[PDB]
Amino acid sequence: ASLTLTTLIILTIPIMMSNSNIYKTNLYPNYVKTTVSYAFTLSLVPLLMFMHTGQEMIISNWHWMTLQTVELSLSFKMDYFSVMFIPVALFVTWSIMEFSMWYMHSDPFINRFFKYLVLFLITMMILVTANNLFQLFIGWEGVGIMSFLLIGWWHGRTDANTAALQAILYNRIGDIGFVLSMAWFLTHSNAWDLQQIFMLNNECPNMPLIGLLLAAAGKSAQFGLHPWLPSAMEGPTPVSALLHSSTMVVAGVFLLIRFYPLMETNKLVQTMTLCLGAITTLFTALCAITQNDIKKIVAFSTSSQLGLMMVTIGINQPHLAFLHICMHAFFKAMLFMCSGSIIHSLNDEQDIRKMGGLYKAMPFTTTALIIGSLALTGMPYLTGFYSKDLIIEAVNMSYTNAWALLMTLIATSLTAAYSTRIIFFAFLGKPRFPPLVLINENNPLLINSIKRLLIGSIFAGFIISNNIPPMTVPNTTMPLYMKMTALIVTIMGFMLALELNNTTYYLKFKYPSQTYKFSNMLGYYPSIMHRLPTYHNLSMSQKSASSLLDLIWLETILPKTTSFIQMKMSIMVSNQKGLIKLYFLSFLITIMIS
Amino acid sequence: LHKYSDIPEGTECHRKAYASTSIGGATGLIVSAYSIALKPPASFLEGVARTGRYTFTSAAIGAIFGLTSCISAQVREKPDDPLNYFIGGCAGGLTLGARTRSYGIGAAACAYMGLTAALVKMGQLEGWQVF
Amino acid sequence: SGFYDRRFLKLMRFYILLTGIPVAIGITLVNVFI
Amino acid sequence: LKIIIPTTMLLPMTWMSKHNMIWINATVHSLLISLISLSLLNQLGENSLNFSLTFFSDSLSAPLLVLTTWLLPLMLMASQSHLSKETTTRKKLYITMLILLQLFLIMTFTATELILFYILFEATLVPTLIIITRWGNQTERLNAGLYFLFYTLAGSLPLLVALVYIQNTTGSLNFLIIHYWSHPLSNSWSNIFMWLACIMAFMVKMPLYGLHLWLPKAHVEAPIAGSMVLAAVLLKLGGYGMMRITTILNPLTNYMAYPFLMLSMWGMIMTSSICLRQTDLKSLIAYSSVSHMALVIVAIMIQTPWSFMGATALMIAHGLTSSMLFCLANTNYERVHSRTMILARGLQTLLPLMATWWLMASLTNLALPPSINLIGELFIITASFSWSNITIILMGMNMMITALYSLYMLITTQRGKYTHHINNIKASFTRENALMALHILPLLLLTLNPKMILGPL
Amino acid sequence: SRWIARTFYDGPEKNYEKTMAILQIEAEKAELRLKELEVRRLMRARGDGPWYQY
Amino acid sequence: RYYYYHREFRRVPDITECEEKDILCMFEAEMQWRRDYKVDQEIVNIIQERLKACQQREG
Repeated sequence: ASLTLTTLIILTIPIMMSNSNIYKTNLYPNYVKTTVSYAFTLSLVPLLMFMHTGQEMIISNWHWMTLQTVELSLSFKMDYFSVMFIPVALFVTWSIMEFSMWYMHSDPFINRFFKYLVLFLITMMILVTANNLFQLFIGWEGVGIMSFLLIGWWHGRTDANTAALQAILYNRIGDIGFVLSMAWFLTHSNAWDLQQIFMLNNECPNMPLIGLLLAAAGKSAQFGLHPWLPSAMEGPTPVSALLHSSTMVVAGVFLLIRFYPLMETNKLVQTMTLCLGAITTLFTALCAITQNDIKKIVAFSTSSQLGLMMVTIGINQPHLAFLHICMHAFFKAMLFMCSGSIIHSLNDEQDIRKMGGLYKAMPFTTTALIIGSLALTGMPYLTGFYSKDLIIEAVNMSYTNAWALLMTLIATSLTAAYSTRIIFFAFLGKPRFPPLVLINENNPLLINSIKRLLIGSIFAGFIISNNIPPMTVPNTTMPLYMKMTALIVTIMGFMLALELNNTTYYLKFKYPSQTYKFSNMLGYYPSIMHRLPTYHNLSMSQKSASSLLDLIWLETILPKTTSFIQMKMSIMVSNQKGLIKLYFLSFLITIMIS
Repeated sequence: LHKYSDIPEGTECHRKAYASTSIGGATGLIVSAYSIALKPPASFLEGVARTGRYTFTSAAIGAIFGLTSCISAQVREKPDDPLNYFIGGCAGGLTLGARTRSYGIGAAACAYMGLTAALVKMGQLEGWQVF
Repeated sequence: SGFYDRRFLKLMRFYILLTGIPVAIGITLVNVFI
Repeated sequence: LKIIIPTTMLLPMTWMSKHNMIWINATVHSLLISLISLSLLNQLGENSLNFSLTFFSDSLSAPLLVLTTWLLPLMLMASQSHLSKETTTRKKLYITMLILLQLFLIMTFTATELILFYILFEATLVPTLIIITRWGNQTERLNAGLYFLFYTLAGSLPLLVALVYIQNTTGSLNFLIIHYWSHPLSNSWSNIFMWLACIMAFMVKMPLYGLHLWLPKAHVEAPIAGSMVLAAVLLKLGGYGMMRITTILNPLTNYMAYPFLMLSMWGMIMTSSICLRQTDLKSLIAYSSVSHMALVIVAIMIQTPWSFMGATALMIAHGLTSSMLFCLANTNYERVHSRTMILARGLQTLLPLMATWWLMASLTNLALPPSINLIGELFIITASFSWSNITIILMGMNMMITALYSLYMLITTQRGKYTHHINNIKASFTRENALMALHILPLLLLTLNPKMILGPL
Repeated sequence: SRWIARTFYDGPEKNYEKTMAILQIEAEKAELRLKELEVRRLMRARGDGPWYQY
Repeated sequence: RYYYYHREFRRVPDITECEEKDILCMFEAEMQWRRDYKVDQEIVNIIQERLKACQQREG
C-alpha cells in the first residue's frame, strides 16, 4: 500500500523543486532521470508482491467533497492493470529521459522541457491508477493539455501551433462522449465509481457505452479521428516518442479496457468497436505504405497498432488487448529513438527520399531498427509475437464478422510492408544524403538507452507471457493453417513490397496512378475534412452569427426600434412652431371631446 | 363600446364587424381632428382629403380586425382564448400596411397591433381594471 | 532581461514562506501534543 | 453590520489621506476588511445564518460576499498606474466610486427584504455608470453608457411594481417568511405576467442571449476598474437574485422555462461561435462571459439541486477567471495601445511570465479538471441531462468551442513572431505580476475546499 | 477548531433564538398589514370609521 | 487530553399538527425535518460504502 503510493508521489517532488535555484542550474535534469530511475526501482516491488500471491488493492485515502448520496473521493485502485502498467511507463520514460538529454543538448529552456515531461507522466499515472471515474477524467484531460504544451514546443512556426490546436480539438470531440457517459452513470447508476457501476449494471445500457466509445476513439485516433496523430509528429521527436508512440494514445483504449464487463453486457458495443477498429487499421496502414517522413510512417504505424488492439477489445478479449500495449511501447519507443539518432545525425532531414543508405554508417542504430522492425512485424518468438499472434489467432477462432477479420489480415500484411519500406530506404541503398557527413553515433548515454530498450524488446514478451496468470484460457486445436496465416501474410508483405521496391529501381519514368495519389494523400481526408467544415463554420460565424444575427438584427429589434420611434414622436410633438391659433383651437376640440 | 362588447362570443360576424368599423371610424375622426387642428392644412379641400384619408384607414382597420376575429372564432371554434383575436391583430397591421404602401410599417404594425389586441382579450378574460 | 521576473518570484516566495513557516510549524506542534 | 461600517469608513480615510499615499491607504485597509469578511464564511449546515432584523447571511451569499470584498484591492492595483496625471482631488473622488460601489454590494447580498434588495440592486447602477462614462477611453463609451443603463431599468422597473404587488396580496415581503409561507401560483394569465415580471430583470442583468447586446459594448469602453466589476460581479448578483425569487413561483416554472431554455441553450453555442471570430480581444473576453452565463441561467431554470450547486460554483469561478482575463488584456493594451489582437503578435518572445499567466488563465477558462470552473459546469450538465437526455448534444458543442477560442486567444496574441517595430514594450512591472497572481492563487486553493463554495443546497 | 469555536463564534443557540424572534416579529407585521387593508377597504366603503370621513 | 463529545437534539412535534399559520411550529418542525433529511442522506452514504466494500472484496 505504502509502496504504490510512493511509486507515484515521489514523481511530484522535482516539479516542486522547480522554483528552487537548482532548477535554474544546468544540473537539474539528471536529478530527474535519476528520479525516475529510483521510481522504477521502487516500482518493481508491488509487481512482485502482486506475483506469487496475486493480491490486489484499492485505497481512497481522502474524500474530497461529500455531496448528498454521492461522495466522490480520490481512489487509487491498484488492480492487475494498474500495477502491471506502471513499471512500463517508468521504464520507457526513463529511457526517453536519457535520450532527450542528448537530443536537446544544444537547446535553451531544456530544463523547462524536462519539467513538462515529468508533469506529463504524472498525469498519465493519474489516469492509469484512478478508480473513481472523475479522477479518471482529470487524468484524461490533463494528459490532453500536456499533449498541447509539448506539441507546440517549437512555438515559432505556425504549423506546430495548428498541430497542437488540432490535437486538442479532436480530443475535445472525444471528451463530449466522455462527459455524456460520465453524466449518465450518475443519473442512473448513481456512482462515478467502478465498484458501484460494475455492481448495479447487470441490465443492458443501451447508450452510455457508445458515447464512452467515442471518448475512447478520442485519444486512440480511430478512423474518424485519426489525423491529429500524424500531425502530432511536428513536435520535437522525443516528445512524439514519449506518448504518441505509447504513453498517451494507448490510454484512449485503456479506458475502454477498464470497463470490459459492461461491454460484455452488450453485443453492439463489441460489435461496433470491432466494426471501426478494423477499418482504421486498414485505412491507416494504407497511408503508411507510402510516405516519406520517418516519423509519419512510424505514426501511421502506431495508430494502426491501436486499431488492431481495438478490435482486440471488440473481439471480446480485453486481457490480451491490454497485453499488446505493454509490448507495443518498447517497439515504438525503439523506433522513434533510433529515428531520432538518424535525424539528429544528419542535421534533421526527415524525408527518406534523400535519407541516405547508411547501413554501415550507423551500425548500432541499424541493429536497433532491425530488431524493432522484426518485433513490430511479429516474428515467432520475438516480443511482438506474444501479442500479435495470440490476437489475430483468437480473432480467427472467434465467432464474428469476417470482413473485419479480412481487414485485420490486409493490415497485418501492410505492417510488414511499411516496416520493410523504412528499412530499405534507411539503409540498403548507396547513400544519397548531401555530402559532408557529420555523422556520429557516439555518445554513451544514447547507447545505454537503446540497449535497455532492446533488452526489454527481446526478453519481455517471453518473461511477461510466462508470469501472468492464465486469464486467456487458450484456444489450441483446429486447424494448422490457423497459426501459419500470421506468418504467410507477413511473407507476402515482404515479397510484394520488396520486389516492388526493387522494380522502382529500374529507370522508366511512369507517373502516378490514382491509388498512389490517394494513399499518399493520407486518404485525402485531412485535405477535405479540414478545408471544408471549418470554412462553413468560420464563414457562418461571421456571415451570420457575428453579423446579421446579432450585430444588425438583434440590435434592430429593440434598441433601434424605440430609438427611432422616439425620433418620430419627438419631432412630432415638439413641432417647433407654436402659433397660438393652432393649439388653442386644439384646446377647443379637446374640450368638445372631454 | 358597450354595443361592440355584446359580441356575443363571435356569432354573426357582420354584426360585430359593423361595430368595430364604427369604432375605427370614431378614432379616425378624432385623429383627423387634432391633425387638422395642429397641422393647418392650407386650402380646406386638402383638409377634407386628409380627414378622408385617416377616417377611411382607421375604419378599414376596424372592419378587417373585427371580421377576421369573429371568423376565426367561428372557424377554430376554440373560441375563447386570446390568440383568437391575435390573428386579427396581426391582420390589422397589414391593412395599415396596405395604405402606407410599405412593408416596414406594415410589418411592425402587424406585431404590435397583434400583441395589443391579444392583451385586450386576455384582459376581458381577467377583469384587468386599467382605470 | 530576466531580472524583473526572478525578482518577482524572489519576493513572492519570500513572503508566502515568511508567513509560511510559523504556520506550518504551529500546525505540527499542535499535532504532536494537544 | 460589523464588516459594513469600516467599508464606509475608508471614505473619510480616503478624503483625509495625504495626497500621495492614498493608494496605500485604500489598498491596505481593503485587504484587512477582506480578511474580516472571510470570517463570515462559516455559515451553518442547517438554518441560514441570521443577524439583525434587516440582514441575514445564507450560504449562497457568503462566498459571493467574500469575493466582493476581495475585489476592491485588485481594482486598485490595476487602476493605480492607469491613472496618474489626474489631479489629486479627482483621483480621490475616483476611488470613492469603487468603494461606494462595493458598499452597495455588501448591502445587497445580505439583503433581507426583497424591496431593500431591489433598491440596492438598482442602486449599484449609478457609480458604474459614472465610471464607464467619465473614465472610459474613446468616443463610443458615451453611447455605451446608455445601453448599460436602460437595459437594466427597462428590466428592473416592472420587477419593482411586481414586488410591491406581492406584499399586498400576501403579508410581508421579507425573505424568510416568504420562503416558508410560499404558496403556488398557477397558469391563468395574470400569473404568467407575474412570472415574467419577476424574472425579466434578473435575466437582463445577467445577460441573456437575446438581450446581451449592451454587455460587450460596455466592456469595450470601460476603464478596467469598471470592467472587473461589471464582469465579475454584477452578472453574478443578477443570478443571486434570480436564485432568491425562485422561492416563489412553482409549479409555473415547469411550464414557462422552455422559451428561455431555448434562448439560452442556443445562445450559448451561438455566442460562443461569434466568440470564435472577434477582431479585438477586449470583446472576445466579453462574449466568452456571456457564453458561460447562459449555463448559469439554464442551471437556475431547471431548478434541480445539482443545478443550483453548479450555479453557485460556476458563478464564482467565472467571476475570477473573467476579471483575470480582463486585467491581463489591459496590460497589453497599455503596453502597445493596439487593442486589436493582431498587432500584439509575438509577445511571448519578448517576455515570459505573462505568457505563463495567459496559460493559467485561458487554461481555466476552457475549464479542465479540477478547476472549480469545470466542476461547477459538470454538475449543471448532469442535472440538465437528467432534465432531457438530448441536452448533452448541445452542451458538448459548447465544450468544444470554448476550447478553441480560448486557446485561440492564447496562440494568436502570443506564440509566433514578434512584430518588428513595436519598441514600446517595457518588461513587466511588479504590480502586474502581483495582481494576476492575486487573481489566480485563490482560484487554485479554492479547489481544495469546494464544500465551502457549493452553497446552500 | 475548538479554539476558533471559542474565540470567534458561538453555539447555534444564539442563531436559533435570534431566528425565532425574527420570524415572530416579521410575521406580526405581515398579519397587521393585511388586517389594515381590510380595515381600510371597509372604512372607506362605509364611512362608519373615524378616519375616512370627509 | 482535553476532549469533545457528541451533541444530540431533542424531538419536537412535526408540521402536520401545527396550524396553518404558526410560523414557529413550522419553523421548529422544519429544522427537525431538515436534520432528519441530512441524516437519512448520511445513512444512504453508509450503505453505498458497504456496497463498494463488498464489490472490491470479492476476488
